[PDB]
Amino acid sequence: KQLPELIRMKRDGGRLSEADIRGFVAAVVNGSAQGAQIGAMLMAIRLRGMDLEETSVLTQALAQSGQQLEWPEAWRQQLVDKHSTGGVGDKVSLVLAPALAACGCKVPMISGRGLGHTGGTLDKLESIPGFNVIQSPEQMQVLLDQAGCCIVGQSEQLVPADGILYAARDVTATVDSLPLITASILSKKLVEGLSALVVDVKFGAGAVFPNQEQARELAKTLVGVGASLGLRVAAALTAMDKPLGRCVGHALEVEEALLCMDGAGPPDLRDLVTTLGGALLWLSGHAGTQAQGAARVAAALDDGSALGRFERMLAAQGVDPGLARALCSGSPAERRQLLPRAREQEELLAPADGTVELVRALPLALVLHELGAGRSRAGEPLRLGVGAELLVDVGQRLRRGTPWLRVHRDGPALSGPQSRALQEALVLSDRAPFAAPLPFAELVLP
Amino acid sequence: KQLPELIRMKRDGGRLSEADIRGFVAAVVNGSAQGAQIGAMLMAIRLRGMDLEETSVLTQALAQSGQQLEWPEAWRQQLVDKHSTGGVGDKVSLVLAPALAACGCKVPMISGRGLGHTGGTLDKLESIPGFNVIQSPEQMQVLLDQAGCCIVGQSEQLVPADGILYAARDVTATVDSLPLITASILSKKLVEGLSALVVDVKFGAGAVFPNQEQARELAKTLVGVGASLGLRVAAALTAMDKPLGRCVGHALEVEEALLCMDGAGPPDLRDLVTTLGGALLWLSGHAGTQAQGAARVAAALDDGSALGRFERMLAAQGVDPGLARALCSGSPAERRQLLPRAREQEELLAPADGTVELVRALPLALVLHELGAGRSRAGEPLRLGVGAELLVDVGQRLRRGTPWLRVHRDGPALSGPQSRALQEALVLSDRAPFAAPLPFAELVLP
Ligand SMILES: Cc1c[nH]c(=O)[nH]c1=O
Ligand SMILES: Cc1c[nH]c(=O)[nH]c1=O
Repeated sequence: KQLPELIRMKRDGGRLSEADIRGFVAAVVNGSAQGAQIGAMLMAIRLRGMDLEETSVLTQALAQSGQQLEWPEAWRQQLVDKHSTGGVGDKVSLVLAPALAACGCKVPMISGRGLGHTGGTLDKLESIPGFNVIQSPEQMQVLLDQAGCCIVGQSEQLVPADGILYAARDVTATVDSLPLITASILSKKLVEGLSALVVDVKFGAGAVFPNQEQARELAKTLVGVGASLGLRVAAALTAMDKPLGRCVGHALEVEEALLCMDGAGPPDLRDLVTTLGGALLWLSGHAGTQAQGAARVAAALDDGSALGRFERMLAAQGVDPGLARALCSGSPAERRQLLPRAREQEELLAPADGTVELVRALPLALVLHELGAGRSRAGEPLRLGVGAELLVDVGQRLRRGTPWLRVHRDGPALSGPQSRALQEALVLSDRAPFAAPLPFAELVLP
Repeated sequence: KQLPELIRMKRDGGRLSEADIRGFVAAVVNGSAQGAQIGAMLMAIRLRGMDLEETSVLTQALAQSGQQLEWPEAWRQQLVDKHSTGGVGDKVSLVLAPALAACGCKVPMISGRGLGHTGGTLDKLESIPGFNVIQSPEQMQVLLDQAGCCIVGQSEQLVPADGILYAARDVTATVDSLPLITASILSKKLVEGLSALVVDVKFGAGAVFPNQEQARELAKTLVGVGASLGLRVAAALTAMDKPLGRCVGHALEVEEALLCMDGAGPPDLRDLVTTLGGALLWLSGHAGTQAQGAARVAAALDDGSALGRFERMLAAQGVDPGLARALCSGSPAERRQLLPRAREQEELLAPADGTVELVRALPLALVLHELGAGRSRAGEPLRLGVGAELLVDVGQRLRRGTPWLRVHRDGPALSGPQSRALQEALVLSDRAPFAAPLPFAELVLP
């Protein structure tokens, strides 16, 4: 079947055969599938869905569209990874990859760019001058040899079909598809040759699933399809009454990740890194319990070894050694200097007295997207200095006129609608001040 | 709003504002809308639909995406056109444009290429060496001055937004959309500045919507939106289960068109040319009744004047004068020599005794599409010599082993599936032989 008939089948709510799916994926890889045919297929899938068998075949076809990664036998047990479905201000991966390398693991992370109103690890890393996200299978061997970790993107050799579709999904309103997400995440992790995978599936607005049960179905699908494809997968269901940490953006999130690797940073960020890291170390058999693993990851954050591994990864992936060292050993203020900065800053002030009940992630994601932190079309460059910093904690009592959000923007102003959208993100109440709740994190186990 | 937001709105079954539609159309024209975004919007519209107001605004936006055609005042009443929704083997337009010119009309026809499994007039004309379908607004003045007619394609000056979307729709299973068809047809006809339009909508196997109710609704929509936009439109709903005439393809359909302008050819082809031409002459006030108009058109087919006008149109649009003359004044055998020929021919024979009840148009269209008469991707060149000739009439009694279909192919030989698909197109029965019924033709008015 040529492309037009395959689209028509799915458009009508028909099931696509193994041959059909593999044919479409082949056409995507070789360029036969034109843009409009990719967008129409994606939308057909988004509106008409796929059953488990279709989803499973799509995952295999995307994985097999490039090369499978092979590693020394001695590494087989050390190979672990973590993936997120997406979360606003989630920079766990920047910290967790080098922290796990410091715990004697190997992390061959194939990651992703932005997707809808959620930022991607690859875009965050590109705020570091010279960082190269495109790395060959053999170069990835060297990186894992040098730093014990790497964070790379899809390319012509690695899951090229996911790269194409992901880039198109971002900008065509086809991100929030269960079969597409499953195939996208799992294809990348399948080619990595892992002993264990943890996938962090978050819910609550901002997220791909504003609802716990919805997200639960995705978590169970990821684990079920994962297992049927030979991979040891666990999911973590996570929720928050705020963005993760204080920084949303790209350069800003690198900065906060560096804070965490200093043994500092916000507690929620550290809690999630240690929780997910420890889950992984337990899952791969490197820790007796999740709690033992979490303490092991925490220790790596505290003794400079995670930071050390991160510096090695940066230099190994194209960052100038002098800059990588200057960035990692530098103070917060020196780091700000080395990374892209937005030309302008403004602070939003608290309209009244109140306890911060919540900082809504979604309105913040949407406004930052429009300011250059997201894409309206594929391949569009980002403004990596753009972002926002939360200046208050959830549960904190604050006075009126106290700054709660600093926005970093390249233009002269927030538009009225975006100024208003950001103001409505701040939820205040009469309640007594309380400790910032640590992220919800329930495991879905193999 | 930006495109992913526009696509998302339509994806969710939401209504797009006038501003939204115009923004999307603008983005298509200037290149801002990438292929994938065009495909996703088209599939969203295909699956979720548009209301009459949306459809009307989309028609206006496509019309206004290029130049409006202006003509001498003296031509205002002479300006007429006919458009089809599609029909396998429908070459009425190749004949009717010059025939109407011969009846003292002006026909500034903006037409189209192939669309799904149905061939387009512009691809048929391109089997004539040197024929240029791209003609500027001022060049069109010259053509109408020289031949009284022209057949041109969408370009950067003429309905560019339709050209883009039409080319995508062809290959993304988004052809059979009521709002997309209405907006596509009417936008082209609106810019021509016509005094009267006839749109030929078919139902039955040969049609875009074989279901009669779908076709009637499309006819009423075209007329209703047309009228509301200032255009005098009529529709002809014609049932047709078999291809029109005997030839399906491109070079082959030019050849059969030339037979009709010879005063010859098959009765169904001539009947439809005279029926639709006379409807038009009546509608524009050039004939007292449809029957008086049809006799007028028939006379132009009989005295060589339609053929004369067609030769002028060919030469004016780039065809070498010596070739145009040699083609028009030439015998059927000489014409075959001048136009592309497939390398190979094979005939399918009658499996038994029987009266031909029917030759199913759809299986024929689908097989010829696969042999190079159609596109699996936009901008793909066609094999213009490929096609098929019906060697029998419907209603004709035939013996077993008598050739009923001649297939002109460039590749190796018909496969098992396509050979079988063509054989099932021939419907035979025990009935007494009967006269080939002439096209059903019901006229829809505002
Ligand atoms: C939602 C999502 C997150 N991460 C991925 O790699 N793919 C996806 O589709
Ligand atoms: C079906 C169809 C026929 N002709 C056109 O110009 N557009 C269409 O969408």
